[PDB]
Amino acid sequence: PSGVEGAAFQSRLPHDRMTSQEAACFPDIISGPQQTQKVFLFIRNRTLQLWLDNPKIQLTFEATLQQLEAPYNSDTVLVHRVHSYLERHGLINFGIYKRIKPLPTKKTGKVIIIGSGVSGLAAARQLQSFGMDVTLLEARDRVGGRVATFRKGNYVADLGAMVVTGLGGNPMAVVSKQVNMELAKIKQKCPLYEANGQAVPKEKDEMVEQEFNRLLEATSYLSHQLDFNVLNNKPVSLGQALEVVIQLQEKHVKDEQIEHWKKIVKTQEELKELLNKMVNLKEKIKELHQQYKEASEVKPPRDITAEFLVKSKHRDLTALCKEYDELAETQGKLEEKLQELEANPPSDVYLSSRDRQILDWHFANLEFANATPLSTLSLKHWDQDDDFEFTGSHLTVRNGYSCVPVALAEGLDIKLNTAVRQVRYTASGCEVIAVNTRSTSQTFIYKCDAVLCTLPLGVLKQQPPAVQFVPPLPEWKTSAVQRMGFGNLNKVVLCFDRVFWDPSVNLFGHVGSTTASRGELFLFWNLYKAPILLALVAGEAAGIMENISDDVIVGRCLAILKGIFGSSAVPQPKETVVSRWRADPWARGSYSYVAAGSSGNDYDLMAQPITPGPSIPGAPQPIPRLFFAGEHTIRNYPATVHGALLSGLREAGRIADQFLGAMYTL
Amino acid sequence: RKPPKGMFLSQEDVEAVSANATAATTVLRQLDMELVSVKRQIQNIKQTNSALKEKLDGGIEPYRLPEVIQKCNARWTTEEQLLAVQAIRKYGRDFQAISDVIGNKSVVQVKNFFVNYRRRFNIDEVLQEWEAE
Repeated sequence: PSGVEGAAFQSRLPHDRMTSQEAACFPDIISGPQQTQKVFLFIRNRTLQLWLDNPKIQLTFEATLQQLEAPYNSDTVLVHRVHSYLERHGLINFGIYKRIKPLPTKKTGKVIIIGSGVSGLAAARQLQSFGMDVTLLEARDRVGGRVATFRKGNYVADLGAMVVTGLGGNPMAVVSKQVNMELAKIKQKCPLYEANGQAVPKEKDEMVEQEFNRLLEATSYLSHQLDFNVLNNKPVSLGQALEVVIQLQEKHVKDEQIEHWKKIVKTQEELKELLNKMVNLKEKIKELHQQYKEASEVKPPRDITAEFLVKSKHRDLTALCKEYDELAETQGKLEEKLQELEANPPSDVYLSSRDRQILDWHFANLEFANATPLSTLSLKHWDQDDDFEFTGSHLTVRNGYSCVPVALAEGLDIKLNTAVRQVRYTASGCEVIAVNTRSTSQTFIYKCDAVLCTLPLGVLKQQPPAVQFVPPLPEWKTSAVQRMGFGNLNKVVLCFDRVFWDPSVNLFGHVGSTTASRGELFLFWNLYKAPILLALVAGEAAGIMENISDDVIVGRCLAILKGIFGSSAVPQPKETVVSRWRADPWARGSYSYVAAGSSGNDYDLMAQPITPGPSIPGAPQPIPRLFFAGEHTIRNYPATVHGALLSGLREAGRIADQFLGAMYTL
Repeated sequence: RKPPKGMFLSQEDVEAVSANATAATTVLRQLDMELVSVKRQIQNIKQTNSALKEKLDGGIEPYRLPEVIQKCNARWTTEEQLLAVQAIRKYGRDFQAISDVIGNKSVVQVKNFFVNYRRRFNIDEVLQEWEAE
């Protein structure tokens, strides 16, 4: 889209409706007259448009009312309220801008942020943007978290997030103007290569693939159209339904072979009763002819009875001769009907070994952009975040995605190598207890008004707990943690000295020996200028390739490359990096999935901030002290960088509302 | 609203592959055999019919009699009358056979015969005895 409306969509808001959030801040407008809603709705869109059209400098309120034109730059609090709401919840002046009004003189309130992952940094920036004392605690020796870039000499390769789903409503679009990233597109063409070393010919490549997309919809039909959603009082996984659909196909391939060879018998057995009727007419005829011959041996002149005998046996033998001609006229039509039915013989199979092995690779791709065995994704909900996807060609960051956390981190109080160990939150404040990661003996106490926790869902899941909560996290939140999915997928970095792959090809597959190893080294990326091939490991395989040395794994890679490019044309790698994300204690996985039994609504619990009990019993209900952001916390954008980033902008906007007050609602 | 065309997902179908753990692998053997069963019964009858096909060797052609293309007349020769009266005793009302036995009397001349002569040839008595039979 384009116009004032173009901003509204690039900002993820419907240009002609007030959003449920805006209703809560402007509940005078949305309850009132259709006119004022439209006034407002322009002022919102219009300001979004300004910030978007130049995201490298702050958009002061003055600057906005300036470029407004009447009747809209008439009511100069409807413009105020709108602007501040926008600025508060990071719909404008988020990311990295030159601040026209340099920072407030004195800080107000103290916020400790656990994690300098993307959500962390994004809220830290927004909170300090609002004039608070923000300090971030990071267990790692680097910022970014799950956004890990490997750098050695000229080599560059993310072990972390890599893709950027398209800049169609992506907040990352804004960031990329603010930070010099090298956004190349992903050329979608992917040739597959079975364990031999030779390409799967278009022929198959496309008829497997389409059968795979076809199977998927079939599950969605199982889910939504038939309510196949509980199987012996457990919920139904995607991988479950994807087999009750593959079985019902193999089944109907048999029902159809059966009722076709059953057409043959029902007619071949008509032939059995026509051949029997025919042979017992050739017997009557063989015998009448003998009789009629005997009746003509009588030498004339004969009396009339023995003359009526000839004339009679003649009509009788002409009558039977007519019958037997008709009844092999009919032998004609059936005897060809029956090469007819042996010449449209319906299909021999549902899929072959070569077939449901290539299909196994199209499943290992779901197991990659979900990071989990399809047997754990929820059938009704696996794809629930699809309706919101950004319009655009996915992209890759060529200078390394780590360029973006580092850019954000700048200007922020970040305590690196600081493992948070216990969060204590009370009616009157919180203290966070950390150790130094290097010598774990050495202890740190941090006091603050509120703690924003961006601890990865894998960490939050640890039994027994990497981080202790005092008091405990309430059941509604702990159960939302157990239910949700945290999954795994790892990358192998292959650094060579010359491109020996198809350089115009960004990526190419490898098909798996088994069903059970559809994941193991199932896909390669040449995304980078340098000679760096990058090797995915998803599915059930990811979790077990973390029990195998780096050598064994580069071996399995080169072998799979030798077969595909020539035992000689594939040298040694100069540098090798094997990720271990389920291993890594500051993540305990890769991102969230919607587990069977989870809904998208656990993702919303994940965010409800926690309010502690009153100190002095029967005190006023306190202000909510513990907050949550991160990839896991954003229903409509899980498991992505833009999604974390958005949750950070969010909590900041809510904390600011809690401690700096919300003046924009009168 | 409807499964992707080419995919067979019926309500009834689904509950049969999910009724237990191997109810999948069950249903696809009572089919897999089902077939081998009908396949057998084909080669059986495909053989029963191969032997019946060979008994009909020669066809009915050392058994045909040529065509009596004799032109249809009008008069009832005292001979043709007698062939008729027996034609009735052996054929009854099949009016076609009687007219092929006499050879030169149209089926309709056979009616006039049935009526004009009747009584004189007791075509009643003759006919009732064809029915005993």
